Amino acid sequence: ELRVGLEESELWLRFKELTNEMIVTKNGRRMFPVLKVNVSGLDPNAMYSFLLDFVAADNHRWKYVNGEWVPGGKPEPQAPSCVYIHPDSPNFGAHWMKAPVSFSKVKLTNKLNGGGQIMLNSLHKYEPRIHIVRVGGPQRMITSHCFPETQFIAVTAYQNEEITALKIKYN
Ligand SMILES: CCC(=O)Nc1nc(C)cs1
Repeated sequence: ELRVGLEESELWLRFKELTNEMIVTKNGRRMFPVLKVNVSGLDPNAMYSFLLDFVAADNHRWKYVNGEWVPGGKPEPQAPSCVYIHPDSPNFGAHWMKAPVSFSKVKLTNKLNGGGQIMLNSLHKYEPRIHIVRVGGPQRMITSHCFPETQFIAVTAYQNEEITALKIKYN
């Protein structure tokens, strides 16, 4: 059985208990914390690609109102985000299982852009999600996994200074 675990959940949970925020920019900003995933149970000899996308956790616009994030009352449907390919892809199971799979090079943007960068909507809440795609073999297979601990709101600047302080403390 394929097992997927979040590395450094301790730390992600401190961010989550404050409501996490991630900066987006026109050129694209790397994430802190970085999503790092522990994977066991792959076929060491099989070929896999690791994909990352961001699910819109709800259909609302969020605003920081007197020190608290509060959703709007005008939901719209959220078009799915684009998919980031881990740059190690494609690779052997052995490769993926020998150390945490670290998405350190994904950049989050607010503007339709060349590529690589993943466009999010500012002030929407997102739940990171990976797809593990068995490639090249006879049977294509996909295993997906969400990381609730890693939820955040996309922001053009930090609103909650407690988030600002944690980001600096741990970076
Ligand atoms: C799952 C398919 C896959 O790995 N796609 C890739 N495309 C590029 C360009 C690198 S890996």
